[PDB]
Amino acid sequence: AEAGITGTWYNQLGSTFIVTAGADGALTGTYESAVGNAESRYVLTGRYDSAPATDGSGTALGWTVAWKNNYRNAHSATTWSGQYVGGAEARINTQWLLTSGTTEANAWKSTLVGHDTFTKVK
Amino acid sequence: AEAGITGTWYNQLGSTFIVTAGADGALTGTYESAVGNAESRYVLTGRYDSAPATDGSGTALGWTVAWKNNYRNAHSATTWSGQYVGGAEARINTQWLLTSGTTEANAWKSTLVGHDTFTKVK
Amino acid sequence: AEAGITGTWYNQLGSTFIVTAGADGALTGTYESAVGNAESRYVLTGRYDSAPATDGSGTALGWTVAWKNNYRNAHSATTWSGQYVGGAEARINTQWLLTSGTTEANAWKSTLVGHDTFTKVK
Amino acid sequence: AEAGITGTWYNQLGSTFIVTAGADGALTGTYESAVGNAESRYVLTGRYDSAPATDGSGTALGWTVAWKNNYRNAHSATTWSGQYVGGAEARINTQWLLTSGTTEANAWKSTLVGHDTFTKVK
Ligand SMILES: O=C(O)CCCC[C@@H]1SC[C@@H]2NC(=O)N[C@@H]21
Ligand SMILES: O=C(O)CCCC[C@@H]1SC[C@@H]2NC(=O)N[C@@H]21
Ligand SMILES: O=C(O)CCCC[C@@H]1SC[C@@H]2NC(=O)N[C@@H]21
Ligand SMILES: O=C(O)CCCC[C@@H]1SC[C@@H]2NC(=O)N[C@@H]21
Repeated sequence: AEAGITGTWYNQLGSTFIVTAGADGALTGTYESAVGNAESRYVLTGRYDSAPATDGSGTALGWTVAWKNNYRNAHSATTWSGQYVGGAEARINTQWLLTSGTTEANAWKSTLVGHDTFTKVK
Repeated sequence: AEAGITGTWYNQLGSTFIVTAGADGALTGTYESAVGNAESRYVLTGRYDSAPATDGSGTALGWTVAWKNNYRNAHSATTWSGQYVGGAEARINTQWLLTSGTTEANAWKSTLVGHDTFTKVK
Repeated sequence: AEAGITGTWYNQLGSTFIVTAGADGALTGTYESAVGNAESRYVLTGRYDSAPATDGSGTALGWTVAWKNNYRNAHSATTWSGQYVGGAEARINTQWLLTSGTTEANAWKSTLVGHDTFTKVK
Repeated sequence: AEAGITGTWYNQLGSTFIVTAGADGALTGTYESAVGNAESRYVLTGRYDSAPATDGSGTALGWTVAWKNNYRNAHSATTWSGQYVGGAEARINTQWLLTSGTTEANAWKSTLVGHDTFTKVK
């Protein structure tokens, strides 16, 4: 939790996310996707468990990125749900949902699901 | 987008979420779950597309809730990814990921997936 | 389980699925999608719990459809995971994963997730 | 497709799956889980695209396992949706949904989601 999360993280696609974990469970930062209809940095906000279990369990967390910034607007938003595992080789393992705004007829195909693993080393 | 999202919403489980959508894509509010290891209100933060398509597409959005408040700490976080559809009968259709902090051995079973539909009427 | 599952079911998109649940947990039948790159009937195969709990729990089941038949080949496959709830108003509630064959570069966006509810009445 | 899929595969949890891919898109075999409420082998059935794209795209496939055999009955079923990528280092990348039979009140938490990567080497 807290201290260990703040920083720059890289995932397997080459995306970068910089976050600051605040004392009372808030996560704020920017995300830069190495793939998709995206360019530059996007604002992200989220929450994490600031009083995790004192056993070897991970710290649960999640964040959202709406893919609109001053350069592009992909009319979609991605939410990452996962846990932070600290130690020598810290990582954040997540599963994500990317929903695009669609008309009612295409709603059935509006959401993509995947998984990303973030490390402090890339 | 914006104006239409702010308010109190209810989903099919009986949970309540009150949010304020700010001018530049931010969502802030509280969530009260009618089920699970939860009690009272939890803080939520998210993002939405503040410049959605002008055709009949929904507005993409997402938010996160870390299930820790002054009464309980379920060491888990839920992220809702979906879209807002306005009109006579406005609704927010979503899919969610609920991840619990686990030890590495139980990580494979750390995440639940489901779907919630929110209406302004309950 | 068994007897109660065999038949024709319809979901909210208007798709039809006809299945036969065999004595030892097998499900065989055809699926006709009302949406997507599909035409006519596709072969489906799956499994279900043929000795479900005797309390009011649902019967877990799942099936797969590869979207290739004599008319079309969408190079994708959908798997539905859910449970059968019997009674006056029987239904099968499911969540599904639709994966398309992609090149390694586009693998991150290869899978769609959604949910379908099947009834014996349409 | 076809020839390349038949065989024994191992995933990162240490589970084993042996399948035979038949000429017209059928997959039959057994699965042995290294984790969960499981013991020994379970029957699996599925489908795959037997006429995949001739570019470097993966072959889409999916299969289901109902966790009931002669030793145990976990009243749950798992469906794996993914694609087969052949070559020197062949693998099947998947995302899965594990649904447990529950009472209507607990249905919201009936499904787990995860991802498994299978190799011919373990
Ligand atoms: O195409 C879009 O809608 C915008 C870019 C989406 C990028 C995705 S979301 C999950 C995955 N992980 C990343 O770092 N990028 C992709
Ligand atoms: O059990 C927990 O970890 C805390 C409560 C979780 C409640 C869930 S998250 C999705 C679903 N929708 C709701 O409104 N509540 C449940
Ligand atoms: O587009 C394709 O790849 C083939 C058709 C896919 C139809 C989907 S799978 C889930 C959803 N439920 C249905 O009945 N049809 C759509
Ligand atoms: O606990 C159960 O219901 C039976 C065992 C479930 C094992 C799961 S399903 C996905 C994951 N991959 C595996 O090989 N095993 C676990």
